[PDB]
Amino acid sequence: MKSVITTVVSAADAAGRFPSNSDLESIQGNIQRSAARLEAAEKLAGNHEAVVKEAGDACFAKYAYLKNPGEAGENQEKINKCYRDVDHYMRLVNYCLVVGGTGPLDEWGIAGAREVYRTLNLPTSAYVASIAYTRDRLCVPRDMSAQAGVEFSAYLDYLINALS
Amino acid sequence: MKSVITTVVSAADAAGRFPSNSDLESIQGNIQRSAARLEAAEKLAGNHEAVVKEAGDACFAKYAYLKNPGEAGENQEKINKCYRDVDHYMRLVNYCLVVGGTGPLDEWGIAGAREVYRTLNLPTSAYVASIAYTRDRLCVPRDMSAQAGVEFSAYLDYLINALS
Amino acid sequence: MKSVITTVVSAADAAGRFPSNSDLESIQGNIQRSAARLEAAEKLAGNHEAVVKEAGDACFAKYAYLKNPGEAGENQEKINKCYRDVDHYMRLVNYCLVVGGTGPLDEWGIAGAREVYRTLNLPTSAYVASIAYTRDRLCVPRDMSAQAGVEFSAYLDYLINALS
Amino acid sequence: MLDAFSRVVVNSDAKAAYVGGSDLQALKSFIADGNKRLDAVNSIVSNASCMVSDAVSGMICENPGLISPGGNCYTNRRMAACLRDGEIILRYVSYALLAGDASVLEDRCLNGLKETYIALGVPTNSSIRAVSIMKAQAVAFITNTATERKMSFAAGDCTSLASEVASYFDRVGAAIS
Amino acid sequence: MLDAFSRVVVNSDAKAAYVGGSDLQALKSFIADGNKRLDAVNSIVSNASCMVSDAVSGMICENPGLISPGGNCYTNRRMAACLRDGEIILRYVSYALLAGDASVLEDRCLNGLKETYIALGVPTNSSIRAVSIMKAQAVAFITNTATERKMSFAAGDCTSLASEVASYFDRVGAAIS
Amino acid sequence: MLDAFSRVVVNSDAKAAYVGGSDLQALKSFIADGNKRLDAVNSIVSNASCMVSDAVSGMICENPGLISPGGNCYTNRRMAACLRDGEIILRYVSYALLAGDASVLEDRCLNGLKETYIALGVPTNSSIRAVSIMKAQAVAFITNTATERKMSFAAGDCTSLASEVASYFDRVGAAIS
Ligand SMILES: *C(=C)C1=C(C)[C@@H](Cc2[nH]c(/C=C3N=C(/C=C4\NC(=O)[C@H](C)[C@H]4[C@@H](*)C)C(C)=C\3CCC(=O)O)c(CCC(=O)O)c2C)NC1=O
Ligand SMILES: *C(=C)C1=C(C)[C@@H](Cc2[nH]c(/C=C3N=C(/C=C4\NC(=O)[C@H](C)[C@H]4[C@@H](*)C)C(C)=C\3CCC(=O)O)c(CCC(=O)O)c2C)NC1=O
Ligand SMILES: *C(=C)C1=C(C)[C@@H](Cc2[nH]c(/C=C3N=C(/C=C4\NC(=O)[C@H](C)[C@H]4[C@@H](*)C)C(C)=C\3CCC(=O)O)c(CCC(=O)O)c2C)NC1=O
Ligand SMILES: *[C@@H](C)[C@H]1/C(=C/C2=NC(=C\c3[nH]c(C[C@H]4NC(=O)C(C=C)=C4C)c(C)c3CCC(=O)O)/C(CCC(=O)O)=C2C)NC(=O)[C@@H]1C
Ligand SMILES: *[C@@H](C)[C@H]1/C(=C/C2=NC(=C\c3[nH]c(C[C@H]4NC(=O)C(C=C)=C4C)c(C)c3CCC(=O)O)/C(CCC(=O)O)=C2C)NC(=O)[C@@H]1C
Ligand SMILES: *[C@@H](C)[C@H]1/C(=C/C2=NC(=C\c3[nH]c(C[C@H]4NC(=O)C(C=C)=C4C)c(C)c3CCC(=O)O)/C(CCC(=O)O)=C2C)NC(=O)[C@@H]1C
Ligand SMILES: *[C@H](C)[C@H]1/C(=C/C2=NC(=C\c3[nH]c(C[C@H]4NC(=O)C(C=C)=C4C)c(C)c3CCC(=O)O)/C(CCC(=O)O)=C2C)NC(=O)[C@@H]1C
Ligand SMILES: *[C@H](C)[C@H]1/C(=C/C2=NC(=C\c3[nH]c(C[C@H]4NC(=O)C(C=C)=C4C)c(C)c3CCC(=O)O)/C(CCC(=O)O)=C2C)NC(=O)[C@@H]1C
Ligand SMILES: *[C@H](C)[C@H]1/C(=C/C2=NC(=C\c3[nH]c(C[C@H]4NC(=O)C(C=C)=C4C)c(C)c3CCC(=O)O)/C(CCC(=O)O)=C2C)NC(=O)[C@@H]1C
Ligand SMILES: *[C@H](C)[C@H]1/C(=C/C2=NC(=C\c3[nH]c(C[C@H]4NC(=O)C(C=C)=C4C)c(C)c3CCC(=O)O)/C(CCC(=O)O)=C2C)NC(=O)[C@@H]1C
Ligand SMILES: *[C@H](C)[C@H]1/C(=C/C2=NC(=C\c3[nH]c(C[C@H]4NC(=O)C(C=C)=C4C)c(C)c3CCC(=O)O)/C(CCC(=O)O)=C2C)NC(=O)[C@@H]1C
Ligand SMILES: *[C@H](C)[C@H]1/C(=C/C2=NC(=C\c3[nH]c(C[C@H]4NC(=O)C(C=C)=C4C)c(C)c3CCC(=O)O)/C(CCC(=O)O)=C2C)NC(=O)[C@@H]1C
Ligand SMILES: *[C@H](C)[C@H]1/C(=C/C2=NC(=C\c3[nH]c(C[C@H]4NC(=O)C(C=C)=C4C)c(C)c3CCC(=O)O)/C(CCC(=O)O)=C2C)NC(=O)[C@@H]1C
Ligand SMILES: *[C@H](C)[C@H]1/C(=C/C2=NC(=C\c3[nH]c(C[C@H]4NC(=O)C(C=C)=C4C)c(C)c3CCC(=O)O)/C(CCC(=O)O)=C2C)NC(=O)[C@@H]1C
Repeated sequence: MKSVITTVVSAADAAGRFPSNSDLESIQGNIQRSAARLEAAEKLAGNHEAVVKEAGDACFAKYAYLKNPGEAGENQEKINKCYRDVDHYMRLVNYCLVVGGTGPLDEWGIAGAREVYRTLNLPTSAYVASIAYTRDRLCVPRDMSAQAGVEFSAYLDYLINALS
Repeated sequence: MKSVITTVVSAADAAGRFPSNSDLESIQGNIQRSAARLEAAEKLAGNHEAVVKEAGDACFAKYAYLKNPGEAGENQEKINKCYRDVDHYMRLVNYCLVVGGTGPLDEWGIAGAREVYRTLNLPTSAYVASIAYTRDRLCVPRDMSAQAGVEFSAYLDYLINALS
Repeated sequence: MKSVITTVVSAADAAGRFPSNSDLESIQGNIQRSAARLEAAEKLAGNHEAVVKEAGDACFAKYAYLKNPGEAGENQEKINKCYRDVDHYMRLVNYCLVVGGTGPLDEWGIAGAREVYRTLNLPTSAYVASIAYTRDRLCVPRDMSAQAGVEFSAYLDYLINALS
Repeated sequence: MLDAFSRVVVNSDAKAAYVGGSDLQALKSFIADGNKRLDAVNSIVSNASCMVSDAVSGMICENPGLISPGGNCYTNRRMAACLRDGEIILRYVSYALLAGDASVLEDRCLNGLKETYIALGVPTNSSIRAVSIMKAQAVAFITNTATERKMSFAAGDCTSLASEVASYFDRVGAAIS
Repeated sequence: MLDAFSRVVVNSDAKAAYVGGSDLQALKSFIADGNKRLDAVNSIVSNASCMVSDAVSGMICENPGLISPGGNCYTNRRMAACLRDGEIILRYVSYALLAGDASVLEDRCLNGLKETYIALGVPTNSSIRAVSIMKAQAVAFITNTATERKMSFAAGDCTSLASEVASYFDRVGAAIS
Repeated sequence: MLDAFSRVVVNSDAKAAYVGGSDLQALKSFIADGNKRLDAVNSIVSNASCMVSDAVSGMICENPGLISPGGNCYTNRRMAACLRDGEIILRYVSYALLAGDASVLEDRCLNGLKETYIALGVPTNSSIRAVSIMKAQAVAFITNTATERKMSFAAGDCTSLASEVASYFDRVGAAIS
């Protein structure tokens, strides 16, 4: 699972090496940056339902065609799956903030996504609309501190770029 | 086993592909050419004993030295194995006509033959004499139709070339 | 185990070949050279204790620092291991003379030695001093014949070069 | 791999027998019905994407635990692998129908698959339900009785070809049960 | 591989749960004690050569049969392999301590090791004694109580880190027993 | 691989013993009879093609079912593989006789061969008969008593070398039984 620690350990293992000074120094970065991203994770954990509702509503507001027969959001069950999927992503964003790397998004949300969404005829723009809405809705310092904002926004942009 | 169908399927599988139009069109060739080669197969099935006798007799007529002590046809047992071998080949020719490809010759008659005939000191020319006799003995339209003849002759030439 | 026989057999096997004339001729060299090296092996077998004592004494005579605290020969147990190690080498030299190749040295004495002696902080010069002492102590024809001497000396030089 | 013709050849060769008139009636009919076989394969390949999508979705809407955490389709990576296996199995079933013989399916797809799914934790019972749905779809397309799509054919009886493709789909569950 | 943080993530994901304040107190402390963890890893890596040397030598002086003929450390090639395995195990134990999780050790080192040592004839009981000696050494270095070397630290309690590294060394014997 | 000399070395090394006069009488004789060993190997290699041909043909004329359909020598591909295995086994038996030790045969040829022949359906009993015929041939050539060919030698007793090659041929059947 990609983080600061697992990157430096994997590199040391590929080379047969004990941890050395640049590995310990990398991990010192954990200690320095952790407060910002853990602030974002806690805010997200505490308010994800309202965030997810706003983001799914923005998707369908932007793409009303999704509710037409044969389209991805043609009935209520399918609509509810769409908000569930947004929640899944927001949960993975919380996990990336906690881990300090993209690993949980990469493994559990991005790997295979292109094939899934193409095969099930789920338009990638609808996902992008939800995540970009959330990125642009973020209000600093109303919702969290500037650096918690930078951390939260970076994983949202990472997902948007992964979908694009 | 090499045929029209197995060639196109193997190619599609190597590429990860479903059957597509050029595969179905190749197999349409089956439908078109099958009457000729099935005519040859039935004629061969119905008369193989007389054909095999003529071909083995031609071998020994051409190569009387084979009956000398120490040579490949030095006794009756060995002579009978030689006509059996010709029959084996004619059976494989019948199978190629039925399958519409060289697979049964390639797998059951040609693979390993060089090593066998070299190790057991069986001269390749004696086999060639039998098969070429049979190719040249074919009488069209006495024995079968022109295109049944082309099919039958093509597998005999294929074997001769495989031995040469 | 590297010898005349195993070299030519391994080569023949790599090529899929039966033994042929150059293999039998190589092995004729066994028959010719064996008396010299078997003379050396028997002399060594018969006198190894005195040889080993002289060689270990020469090590410590040359490198008295080895007996200082923290150094490789700091106590009697460690000193006794050093003479044991010299004996091990002399035993492997006897085995090379018997086999007619470096195999027993290569497998049981040289492979891994660098890592062992570096990790256990055993100075390679101390080993070299013991083996070179023994090479230079050899007295021909007092101790054995000239060609037994050449054989014995060649394996001692081989070990010295392997340590250097 | 074998096809309908080389299957006969193999069976004859086990008796050192020539294939003659008495043996060929089945293969002459195989040829005479060969345009129908081509159409049946076209009817599947032309709808293959919708078939796999709809079958795997059907497996899940019937057993929604498969997409709970710990479920074998949970995460995009897993769902993509599942969809990927659905397409592979349909592909090998389509080769068996084109060839008139199961050997390509058994040899190149089914051999080892049970042990693999056991090793990975892939639920073989949910796999069999995805395959049964694709069976249902394939029979519908071959007989031009799908509810949501019709294709173009000279009218005739394709019962045998539908029964045959069903048998190749049934082989998958037999292998992995 | 996982680290202390992604371990929590995995456990939360099994319940489809966000990681929130209530879940983070342990990880906030992991961070707050992170300089001590770095020092503990430094204290091991800086003495790793002497640790492996002394542990394998200790295994042998306690069981000198290991260096008789037929013994599993007899010959330089064998002794070098043994020393090589000692260093590998210490390396993986040091990664587990840096990451605050055993997964790298279990996955990349311990998985398959029993079967390997059984296949090769490597005595698993002598292996466990070498590992126990390195455990003893590692706890001494982490707590700055080694008899023959002290290092430099701001004074404080590293009990937990020593208990934790001990647990990773204990995993090795558990795996190979 | 080992040869006669390094076999002794291995046995001595298991006792941490030097090889001395008392131990060398057998190897001094090995040397003193070394021209005979070279001749015995020449007598086999010079007739190896006829040996393998005649032995595999003999296996089949005694059990003609092997060349019926379903028989393990049926088809040229199978007969060529069989002849190929005959030559390989004779080759490894010839290396064992050149080296005065079976290790090359056991290690590089016999190890795994039973499991292989079981996996492939190669009849191990017919294999043993081919090997017994090559044994009969090899003893005849080594002692210059073959009926159909004599070679050139200074006269002397090669009983031991014939008994020894017989023992290496007997190892093959022991391995595959
Ligand atoms: C979950 C709510 C759920 C499903 C998803 C669905 C799965 C399902 N589908 C069938 C039967 C068929 N599906 C077909 C597929 C297609 N028809 C088309 O026209 C397009 C090209 C393609 C993809 C949509 C077809 C042809 C059938 C055959 C029947 C028919 O044509 O009506 C089943 C039935 C399976 C069975 O009979 O065992 C199932 C379960 N069902 C859901 O509940
Ligand atoms: C054979 C005669 C034999 C040994 C060899 C030795 C093995 C052994 N060692 C310990 C304990 C430690 N070894 C340590 C290693 C080092 N200390 C250093 O300063 C350098 C850098 C490094 C290598 C020499 C350390 C730190 C310890 C911990 C205790 C301490 O500091 O005093 C043991 C004890 C193992 C146990 O407790 O189970 C053993 C057996 N002992 C011998 O008998
Ligand atoms: C089938 C009808 C059938 C056979 C084929 C044959 C097989 C067979 N062969 C032997 C014994 C030997 N074969 C030898 C081979 C050769 N001699 C030569 O001079 C050339 C160079 C070479 C190849 C032809 C040899 C040397 C012998 C040893 C005996 C001898 O020299 O006479 C046996 C006997 C095996 C046994 O004793 O168990 C068999 C079965 N026999 C057939 O029935
Ligand atoms: C069950 C499978 C179908 C059905 C099939 C029939 N197809 C018939 C005739 C036919 N089909 C094709 C197309 C096919 N041949 C090819 O070469 C290729 C591509 C390379 C394909 C896809 C052809 C050429 C023909 C021959 C007649 C023509 O030229 O149109 C058919 C008629 C009987 C017969 O010819 O055997 C049938 C019954 N029909 C059905 O109703 C179900 C749905
Ligand atoms: C048990 C492990 C030790 C012990 C450890 C403590 N270390 C403490 C503070 C401290 N240590 C370092 C070095 C560390 N941080 C790094 O960034 C790197 C290399 C990249 C390393 C090796 C630092 C920077 C600090 C912070 C204080 C400072 O700047 O000096 C410490 C104090 C408590 C705390 O800060 O958590 C302790 C207890 N102390 C012991 O006595 C045992 C032997
Ligand atoms: C049983 C194996 C034989 C038999 C063998 C004997 N060979 C004897 C002497 C001898 N043979 C060779 C040829 C050999 N040495 C080589 O260097 C090479 C090729 C590199 C080969 C093939 C040589 C050189 C010698 C030495 C005498 C000479 O120069 O002619 C031999 C005599 C006794 C002995 O020297 O040990 C025997 C008994 N004799 C038999 O009758 C059976 C059939
Ligand atoms: C920002 C520069 C604007 C501003 C924005 C407003 N946000 C409003 C409500 C609100 N925002 C969110 C999402 C937000 N909360 C979170 O916890 C997270 C991430 C963890 C995010 C992105 C939600 C769910 C809500 C509704 C609940 C609530 O009130 O907090 C808001 C209220 C009016 C509206 O709904 O449009 C505004 C105006 N407010 C500002 O003053 C600056 C200019
Ligand atoms: C051809 C251009 C000549 C001609 C040739 C004749 N063929 C004669 C008999 C015959 N041919 C075969 C082999 C043939 N029959 C088959 O079934 C097959 C392949 C399936 C082949 C190649 C056999 C076995 C026989 C003998 C039995 C029989 O009579 O059919 C033949 C009879 C006289 C002779 O034996 O030489 C001739 C003259 N005949 C022609 O009119 C044109 C010029
Ligand atoms: C040689 C050119 C000198 C010479 C040298 C002397 N060697 C003396 C004793 C001796 N040498 C060895 C080692 C030797 N014996 C072996 O068996 C082997 C290898 C298998 C070797 C290398 C030993 C163990 C001994 C002591 C036992 C013994 O006397 O044989 C020696 C005696 C005096 C001394 O110890 O320095 C000398 C003088 N002697 C010569 O005449 C030429 C000039
Ligand atoms: C979908 C209906 C299933 C399901 C399927 C999964 N399969 C997974 C992995 C997988 N599948 C195969 C076999 C496949 N590969 C082949 O090459 C061939 C034939 C040529 C076939 C049939 C392999 C070898 C693998 C492993 C390698 C890989 O992942 O591609 C899989 C991933 C398992 C995992 O989490 O690691 C899944 C989810 N899962 C289901 O729940 C339904 C029943
Ligand atoms: C003598 C010139 C040295 C010296 C040697 C010591 N060797 C110690 C241990 C040791 N030696 C070997 C190599 C030896 N073992 C073999 O199996 C073979 C095969 C040919 C040889 C040459 C090994 C593998 C080991 C480690 C295992 C063991 O203890 O036997 C040793 C103990 C070192 C320690 O425990 O720290 C010493 C002191 N001593 C000297 O003063 C000079 C440099
Ligand atoms: C030392 C405390 C032991 C001892 C160890 C030996 N290990 C030998 C070989 C060996 N070890 C491993 C596992 C190692 N390689 C890895 O890549 C990893 C993790 C990534 C580990 C832990 C392997 C695969 C092998 C075999 C390949 C090789 O030799 O490197 C070994 C040699 C056995 C032999 O004689 O062939 C020894 C002696 N032996 C002992 O007596 C103590 C208890
Ligand atoms: C006829 C033109 C030859 C001749 C032939 C002999 N063949 C002998 C043995 C033999 N033949 C084959 C090939 C055959 N077996 C198959 O399974 C197939 C498949 C198409 C074919 C063509 C093999 C594999 C063997 C060896 C096994 C066996 O004996 O059946 C044979 C016996 C040789 C011997 O024992 O030394 C003979 C005499 N004889 C002739 O005069 C001409 C050259
Ligand atoms: C002949 C006396 C037998 C017989 C033999 C067959 N062996 C077949 C295949 C085969 N043999 C081996 C082992 C061989 N290869 C090696 O590299 C070594 C030693 C280094 C040896 C001894 C292998 C690995 C294989 C399979 C690969 C291959 O075909 O080469 C074989 C073909 C089996 C098949 O049909 O696929 C046969 C017929 N068969 C007999 O009936 C007599 C008893």
